[PDB]
Order: sequence, then C-alpha cells, then structure tokens
Amino acid sequence: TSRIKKFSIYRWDPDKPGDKPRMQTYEVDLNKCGPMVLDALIKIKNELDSTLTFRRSCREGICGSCAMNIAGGNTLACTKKIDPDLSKTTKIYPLPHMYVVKDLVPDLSNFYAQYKSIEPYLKKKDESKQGKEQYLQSIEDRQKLDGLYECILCACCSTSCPSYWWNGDKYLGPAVLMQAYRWMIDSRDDYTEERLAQLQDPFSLYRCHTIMNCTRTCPKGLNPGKAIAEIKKMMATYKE
Amino acid sequence: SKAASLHWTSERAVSALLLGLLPAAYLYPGPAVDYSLAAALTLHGHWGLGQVITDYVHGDTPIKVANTGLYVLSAITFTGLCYFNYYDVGICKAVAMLWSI
Amino acid sequence: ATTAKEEMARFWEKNTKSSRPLSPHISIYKWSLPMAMSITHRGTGVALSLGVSLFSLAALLLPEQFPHYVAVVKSLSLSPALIYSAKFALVFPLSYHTWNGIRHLVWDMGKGFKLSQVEQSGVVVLILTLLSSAAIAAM
Amino acid sequence: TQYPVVDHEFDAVVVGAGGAGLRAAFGLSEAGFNTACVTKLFPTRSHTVAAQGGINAALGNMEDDNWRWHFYDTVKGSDWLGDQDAIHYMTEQAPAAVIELENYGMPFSRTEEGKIYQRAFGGQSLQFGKGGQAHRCCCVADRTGHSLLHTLYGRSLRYDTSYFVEYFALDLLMENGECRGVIALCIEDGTIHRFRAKNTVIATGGYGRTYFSCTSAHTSTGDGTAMVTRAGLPCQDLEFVQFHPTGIYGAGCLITEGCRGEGGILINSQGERFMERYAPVAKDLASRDVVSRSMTIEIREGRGCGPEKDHVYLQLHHLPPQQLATRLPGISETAMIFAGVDVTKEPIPVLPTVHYNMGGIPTNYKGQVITHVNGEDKVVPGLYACGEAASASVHGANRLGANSLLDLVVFGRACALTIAETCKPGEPVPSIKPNAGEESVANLDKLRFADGTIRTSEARLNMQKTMQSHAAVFRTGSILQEGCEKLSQIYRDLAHLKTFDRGIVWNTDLVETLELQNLMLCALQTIYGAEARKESRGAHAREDYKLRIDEFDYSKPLQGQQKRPFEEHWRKHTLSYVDVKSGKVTLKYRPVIDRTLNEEDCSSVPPAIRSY
Ligand SMILES: *Cc1cc2c(cc1C)nc1c(=O)[nH]c(=O)nc-1n2C[C@H](O)[C@H](O)[C@H](O)COP(=O)(O)OP(=O)(O)OC[C@H]1O[C@@H](n2cnc3c(N)ncnc32)[C@H](O)[C@@H]1O
Ligand SMILES: CC1=C(C(=O)Nc2ccccc2)SCCO1
Ligand SMILES: O=C(O)/C=C(\O)C(=O)O
Ligand code: SF4
Ligand code: F3S
Ligand code: FES
Ligand SMILES: [K+]
Ligand code: NA
Repeated sequence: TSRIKKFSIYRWDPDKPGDKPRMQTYEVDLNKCGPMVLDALIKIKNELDSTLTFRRSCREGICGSCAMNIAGGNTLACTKKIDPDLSKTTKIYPLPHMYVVKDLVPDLSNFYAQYKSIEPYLKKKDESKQGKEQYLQSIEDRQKLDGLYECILCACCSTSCPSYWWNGDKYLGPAVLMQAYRWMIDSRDDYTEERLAQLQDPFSLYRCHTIMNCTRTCPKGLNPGKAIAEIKKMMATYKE
Repeated sequence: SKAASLHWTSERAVSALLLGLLPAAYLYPGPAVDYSLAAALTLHGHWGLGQVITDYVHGDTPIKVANTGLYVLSAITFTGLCYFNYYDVGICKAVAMLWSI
Repeated sequence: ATTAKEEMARFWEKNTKSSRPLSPHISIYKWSLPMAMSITHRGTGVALSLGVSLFSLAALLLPEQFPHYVAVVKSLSLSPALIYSAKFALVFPLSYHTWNGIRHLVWDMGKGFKLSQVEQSGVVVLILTLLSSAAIAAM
Repeated sequence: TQYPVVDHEFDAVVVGAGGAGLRAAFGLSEAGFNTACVTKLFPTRSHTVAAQGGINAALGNMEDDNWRWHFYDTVKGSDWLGDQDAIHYMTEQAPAAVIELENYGMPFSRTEEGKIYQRAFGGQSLQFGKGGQAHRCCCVADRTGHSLLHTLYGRSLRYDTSYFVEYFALDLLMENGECRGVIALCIEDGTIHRFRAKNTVIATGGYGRTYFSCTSAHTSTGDGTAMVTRAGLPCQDLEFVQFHPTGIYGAGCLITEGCRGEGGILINSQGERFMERYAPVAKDLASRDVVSRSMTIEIREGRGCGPEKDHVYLQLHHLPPQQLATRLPGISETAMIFAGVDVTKEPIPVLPTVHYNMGGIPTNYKGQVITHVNGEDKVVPGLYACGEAASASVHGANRLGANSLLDLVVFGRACALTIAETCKPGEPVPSIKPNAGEESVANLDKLRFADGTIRTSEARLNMQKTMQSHAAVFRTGSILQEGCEKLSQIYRDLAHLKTFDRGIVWNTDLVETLELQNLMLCALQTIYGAEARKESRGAHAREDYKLRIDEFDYSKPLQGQQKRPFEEHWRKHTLSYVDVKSGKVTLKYRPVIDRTLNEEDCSSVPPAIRSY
C-alpha cells in the first residue's frame, strides 16, 4: 500500500523574476518518508524537484534554520509532524510579510541587524579583569535566565506579530526584545538602565499591543509576550 | 528622557480612571462626574486613536497630517461634551433619559 | 565592518528596489480567539470614540435640547422588543471594550501570560460581555 | 568571463563561523588584524549550536582537580595516536579558556558557591587514571553548544570583523606552495569573490554526512578538508571516525552522554546493565569507542530491543524528575518529539551513530597546516586550521566527550595568537595570477549545467550506504576492499552527474553537488586508509587484525625488545592524497609526537594497555 499526501508549496525564482509567485503541489508517499515536514521537503528535493529551495541544517529543531509557515502557523519544519490526514493538503509558505530571496527562503538581514542593535553581550563597568576568574552567579540568579537563553533566533515569533508586519522597520519585535530582557536581568551585566533607556521611543518596544501571537507560535515553548510585559514594568519604574 | 514610558504610564492611569468613573456615574451623577467623564473620555480616546495612527500611518507628511486632524477632532469633541454638560442635562442624566425610552 | 544602523539602511535600499515579492501574511495566517479579540478591542475602541465625537458634534449643531429628541422617540411607541434590541447593540461594544480593557490592565501588571490563561481570560471576557449586556438592555 | 569576479584584500580570512571560526575571527580582529569571516551559514546555525554535554576544564569546582590528569585522560583516550605537545597545550589552557567564555556571559549552570557546574563524562578520571571519576565537564544544562555559539556570536559583534554570510568557499588560492586566500561563491547574488590575505584559517567542521546515519548537520560536508585535498596537500587519520554511543533510534539525533554523566544507564532487552560486563570499572562512562563496540556486540548477539531488535535502551527514569528538568531538559523535549518518550517513565531507544571525525587537516600544535616531505614535517606558509576540520592531533584514534568544544576555542585562539606573533597587520597582501581560481569557476560551471544520467541525490545516497555498510563500527579487510571498489566506481560516475536548477541565485541543487564532490574526496581517503591500517586502534577496529601494533610490545617488559622499524608497525599517522581527476588515493605515514611542551612540568605518557 501507499499513503499519498499532498503539499502545496510557495514558489518564486529570482532568476525568472517575471514569473509571479505561485503554489506547486507535490504528492509524497508517507510510508517512504520521515515523520516531519522537513523530511517531506528533503524527499521532494531529492526525488521530485531539485529546484525546490529552503534553508535547513540540524534536524532536531536547535539551529533555527528551517522556520516557515505550515498550515497557517510559523514553526520549524524539522519538528513539525506531517498531518497524516490524506484528504487535507498542507500549505507551506515563507515566514510571513518578509522579502523572499527564493521559494521558502526569506531575507532575515533586518532581523539580524535589529538583534545587533541591542548589544547582546555581557557588559561590565570594568572589563579589564576579563579572563582571570569565574564571575560568581547564584543558582537563584541563574534561574532567572531560564526561558530566555534558550531562544534559537528562528524569527517565528516576530514574523507572526501584526505590529512587526506593519512596523518591522522600527519595532524591534518579540525575539529581539526578549533577548534585550535576557541581558537586562543577567546579574552579571551592569548596563540595565542603558538597555532600558535604549527603548525610550514610540516604536522599539511600544508597538507591542499584547496580541500574543509570538508566545502561541514559539516552537521552543518560550514566552516573549511575558518578557515584553516585564520590560514595560521595568520601563515604568526604573529611576533616572 | 523617559517620555515614552511616562506616556505609557499615563495611558494606563487614564484607562483606570475611566473604569472608576463608570460606577461613579451610577452612584453619584451630576456635574463632577459629568465633566470628569468629558475629560477622561476625550483624553483616553485621543491617545487611543493616536496609537492607531502610529501603527498604520507611515510617511513623514501623512503622519503629521493625521495627528493634526486628531487634535482637531479631540478639541471639538471635548468642547461639545462640556457644552452639553453646561447648557443641557449632562452626560449622566442624558444616559438615564435615553434608557427610559 | 558595518554597524546595525548601516545594515538596516542597506536592507531597505536593497529590497525596496528589488524584484523580491513580499510573502503573504493576513491572507494565510491561522486565526485564533486571542488574535480576533485583539482586533475587536481596537474595533470597539474606535467605534466608541467616533460615537462620542458624533454625539459631541450633534450637541453643538442640532437645534433642540436633548429631552426634545427623547420625547419624540417615546411618542412613536416603538415595540419594546425593538427598543431592547437597540439597547443591546448600544451597550455591547462598550461592555466588550470595558471587560477586555480590564484584561489588558491585568496583562500590564504582568499577570495572566500563560497561553492557557490567555485563552481562558478571553472566554471569560466574552461571557461577562454577554451577561452584562443582556442584563443592562433589560433595564 | 561568464561570472563577475569581486576581489577583496584582507590581512586574514577565516573560512568557518562555528566555535573555532568565530573564536579565530574575532581573535584576529582583537589583535588588530583586518579580518574576513566567510561562512556558508548564518553563524548561529553551525553544528556547534547543536552541542549538548559541555566542555572540559580542570577548574576544580566540584572536587580538587589537575589539568595534568585531564592531559593523561586525553592521551590514553587517543590510544597513543595523539600528539602530546598539542594535548599538553589544550588541557593546560582549558581552565583559562572556559573562564574566558563565562566572562563573555555564557550562562553556565551554577553550584551552590556560584561557580560553574561540572558533570562527569565518559573516560575522565582523577589521579592519572587511579582515583575514580572526574567531574570536569562544564555545561549549560544539556545545551552547552547552543550557549557557547550564541555567546561567541554576540561577542564577535563587538569587533570590526567583516562577515561574508552565505558564501560558499570553493578552493584555496595557492602559489609556490603557499596559501594566499580563498575563492568563493556568494549564494545570495551569484557572484564569484576572491579573498586575498597573508593568512588563511580553515575552520569548516567535519564530514559526518558521508554516512547514511549520523548526528551531524546536513551542512557537515567536509568542504575545507576537500579544499586542502584539491590543493595537493595531505589529510590525516581520516579512517578514525567516532561513533557516538547514543543517537536516538530512527532520527539519529544525539542524546547527550551527559545522561550517563548524571546517572543514566544503558540496558539491553533482558534489562541487563551490560556495561558492567564490558567495562567493570567505568561501566557506561567508558570511552566512546568501547561503549559503541559493546552496544554493537549486544545487538549482534541478539539482545537488542524494539520490534527489530536493532537498538538498546538508555534509562533515566530512576533519576529524580527535578534533576532531569534541571540537568537534561533539552533531551527531555527531544526524546518526546522524536521517539514519543517521557523520560521520567520510559527509556530512550538509542544506538551508536556516526558523530565526529578525529582526522582532518594535519597541523602542528600552533595551528599551522603541515605537510610531510622526505621524512620531515614542513609548515605550509600562510595556512592554518582549527576545530573539527583539523588534526592537531589532540584526539588521536578516539576523542573524549567534551574535548571538542574545548579544542574549538583553544586552537581558534592559538591560530590567532600564532599569526599575531608571526605577522603584523597591514603587511602587503600576497599577489595572485590574474586567472587564479579559474578552475574552481569552471568546475562550478560544469555542475551548474550538468545533464547526465545520475542525479546528485542518487550518487550521494550510494556513497552514504556504501560507507554505512563497509566502514562501520567493526571492519574487515574484504568488506573494506569491496567498499573501496564501490566508492571508486561512484567517484568515476560523477562524470555522469545530472542537475536541474540552472539558476545561480540560491541554487541549492548546485551547492549540494559541490558538497557531494567534497564528501566523496573525504570518503575515499577514509575507506582507503582504513583498508591499509591492518591493526585495531581506538575507534578503528579490524576483526582480522585485532591487536594494536606499536613500535614495541607494551604489554611486556621493554628490556631486551627489538624496536620494530617504522614500516613494520602502525603507531603512526596516516597521510592521504587524492589525484582529483582520477580518484587515485595515495597513502604515506608520519610519526606521532610523544614529547610534551615541557617534560619537567608534564611528563610524556608512554603507550600502555588501554582498558576502561
Ligand atoms: C554533532 C554534534 C557534535 C557535538 C555535540 C553534539 C552534536 C549533535 N556535542 C558536543 C559537546 O557537548 N561537547 C563537545 O566537546 N563536542 C560536541 N560535539 C562535537 C563538536 O560539537 C563539533 O566537533 C564542533 O562543534 C565543530 O565545531 P567547528 O567550529 O569545527 O565547526 P562547525 O560548528 O561544524 O561549523 C563549521 C563552519 O564552517 C562553515 N563552512 C563549511 N563549509 C563551508 C564552505 N564550503 N564555505 C564556507 N564556510 C563553510 C560552516 O558555515 C560553519 O559555520
Ligand atoms: C497592530 C494591532 C492590531 C492589528 O493590526 N491586528 C491585526 C490586523 C490585521 C490582521 C491581523 C491582526 S489589533 C490590536 C492592536 O494592534
Ligand atoms: O561529542 C561530545 O564531546 C559530547 C557529546 O556528543 C554529548 O553531549 O554527548
Ligand atoms: S522566542 Fe521562540 S519563536 Fe522567537 S526566535 Fe526565539 S525560539 Fe524562535
Ligand atoms: S504578537 Fe506582537 S504585539 Fe506584543 S505580545 Fe507578541 S510582540
Ligand atoms: S533544520 Fe535546524 S531548526 Fe529545523
Ligand atoms: K578533527
Ligand atoms: Na543586570
């Protein structure tokens, strides 16, 4: 027997730019395919159409490469179970409201540059003793980073956020803001007030209106919506 | 320096005030509530539509135009409410008369 | 080699003048109750504001005092079912915005951010909106 | 002609943005060098990001430790194929290296004193193997690599390194036996770029994807190893392939050896903790070559689990759930996603899985690439290598768990230091012939329009199944020889390759065919070197040549023994060459370095019987 599943996938070729974006259907026999959508994507490329193009690297949902929109929601292809209902066609799109390089590959360079702009690295007031001894951090203080440092920077959350759709040029977005929070609450970091002062404008932080698509969509189970609410509380109460 | 967070804080404060004025209008109608509702409704509404503008309107000139028009609407709106409060029955009694239909 | 501000400027100069399409968003994204309630909170807020502005405008321009128009309506002797329906439609957007507003104010205090709490508080806001609107319409 | 060429001039160019490449790249910039980092992936997608168990250093946070014990463990672990000058450098530098990372903000788990939490790991001991289990594997729960790579990437943002992201390096620019840069394709726009520099650092990772089942990323394709081979330079020790004991059954995803460090155990279908039998002292914390062979025997002898009795079980549910959530949360999720397993209730199905390449580009302990001519090592001017792509060789015939993340930052830093002690920023850039690199572009143009009868995925699958079936945990001469003949035929049949995408922008059809060429050069040398090595050493196990063959018989007293001549024993590194047009493999040998960097401070460890 065979269990033929249909995938409708977004196509666009920059070397044939005049061919408008379209959807292409592929039939995949699930009895000869791994259980995840990435498995089906690699099988299609290896057996059915080697022009199909997508980013991927790891396989266990840790690298963040294969983020895309599957069945209407942003997620990692490599950890998204194929839906075995053969009467339903699974639609696959690039991450939403992004510039398409080709097929399922979006341009993430603004996303990365927004991440760079928040200075995601440890800053102490005196760094001249770096390299000499372990900084001390209590178990309790370290525990505050749980739920924040696990982010794989896949951009599923930001590209699910309507405010980031309309104002992604100025709104840093949930992924970057949660990383900003991760450095704010690190007990070893000395630049909390400055990290907060950076957000004192109408857009960087304050385009968030608590829509909460970001938390619903995170494939790592994280909660950037809550992280953003904690910044807002710090913003409203920090002195000078 | 802290203008953005201060505005965010003020918005929440006015939202809470509006909340407190609902029960107040039922228990203590009259001039004090009537004019406080006029002020809190106008300011809560002005800032709210301001958020809508910031989200959706882009471009230097479109933004300036949109915000100028909002100021006009807010000013006319607060003027009518005060005018209605002063020369007419007022917001509290207007709502009670409407609900007597 | 390049600053973040420089990178962003290059990003927009490259893409705005490229042939690259923008990938679809509103037309393909799956809906949820929280996302729909978020849009409806904005919708009711704007509806309430335009209501207040219209009333404020009518007060300045209309010739007669408010009790005159109240009397005219009472003189038509409209069906109590129709008046009850009109009361429900008036109070409903205000009731929704008010209850859902409290829900926002609780979020702003940092509480209720678990997905399960987000779903449950939204359903509570919907029930409280229907109950209070039904009760108020019958007064 | 047909491709636009763009030329860059840098002081140094680093190929690779993993743990090694990033550490080298911003180490050069921190020393004032105008440095380029060319990477085919956005940096935090590199395989380093998937590392779990942690990184070794004798900090002594959990009990009293000594870096010379870690030295001893690594020498023995390598089965005396490891160069003891480089192991000396690596284990002695380890505390300083981990402190550096934590001072970067790497969010290490913590002890009750606030210091870095360290766990037990396979094959590490106190008191030069005499005093029981060491606890020196520093970790961030079971996501140490993720935090290591994201920390290094954030740090790199503080320096003026020029990053060339999603650029695929094609070859070295060699002139007069010196490296003068690299040529590469920009995947985003189709253009060819030549990076000229006085010094080039190869940091391209391993080649685990030559196999059919592996923990390795899809992107681990040996690209840097193949560039060296095409330059006519030797690779080293490629037949030493590490099988990790616990890749998850089916998917192949890694389940950290930290599971056994924290108290997990391997059991077979009878419920037996069978490592008590294969390694009475070390048990499930024996070296990986031993655990993997032991698991393989259990399966061959009918004690495998599952409907097909083809794997074994990793049991964690006797551990307190709070320890699982605090120490092993990553694999807790992975076990549920990929095997439907709740680790507080049921065991994980696991089996040995290709994981890591001990061999690579031969270097000295400073990171400089060497060749071997007329019986002497010789530096290749201007060429460095570090990370999994290099053979320093710190790992010999078997790497210890958690020594690779250490290797990455120690020798990434060493490459940078060596260049800074050898050259000055702003010295004149070496010249290249105007047509330098044209053969790389011509090869790229042949694959782009290839219209034969064997598509890339078909030949790649053939290569992977051959390696899986002919160069696995146990090996024998006749099966190796058939594998050699198979790979040689597959290599000749690349002349009949078939591709479909005729574009140049983001043509992953093309890029994966380039990667296939690279993988095949690595595979050929791996299996031909394995066929020639008629002994068993570390991860290389011959069922027809079961003994380790040294220059003496170190299981007996040495007095009165006649030393075996160099050609009559096997304690020596394999050097492999490929004639790229024919596929002919040539093998030569070079001695292992037994001297340390300071005999008085750290004595050389003579070969001995290796038991766990
Ligand atoms: C697979 C694996 C390995 C591993 C581990 C877990 C897994 C799943 N956990 C480990 C642990 O806990 N502790 C440890 O000590 N080691 C562990 N390992 C082994 C170790 O992680 C790897 O050996 C190591 O991470 C390799 O690091 P390296 O810096 O050498 O290389 P990389 O991270 O694989 O990235 C290579 C870079 O090279 C670039 N590249 C490749 N080809 C090209 C071309 N053609 N052009 C340009 N750049 C290229 C890649 O982009 C990548 O950035
Ligand atoms: C930007 C924003 C909203 C929005 O634009 N949502 C939205 C619009 C269209 C389609 C989906 C969501 S609604 C709540 C306040 O903030
Ligand atoms: O390879 C290593 O050093 C360690 C692992 O693979 C592991 O986390 O088990
Ligand atoms: S918060 Fe979640 S969805 Fe957002 S980038 Fe990080 S892992 Fe991805
Ligand atoms: S979806 Fe967007 S509006 Fe805020 S709560 Fe998440 S960042
Ligand atoms: S391929 Fe790495 S996250 Fe899916
Ligand atoms: K290696
Ligand atoms: Na802090």
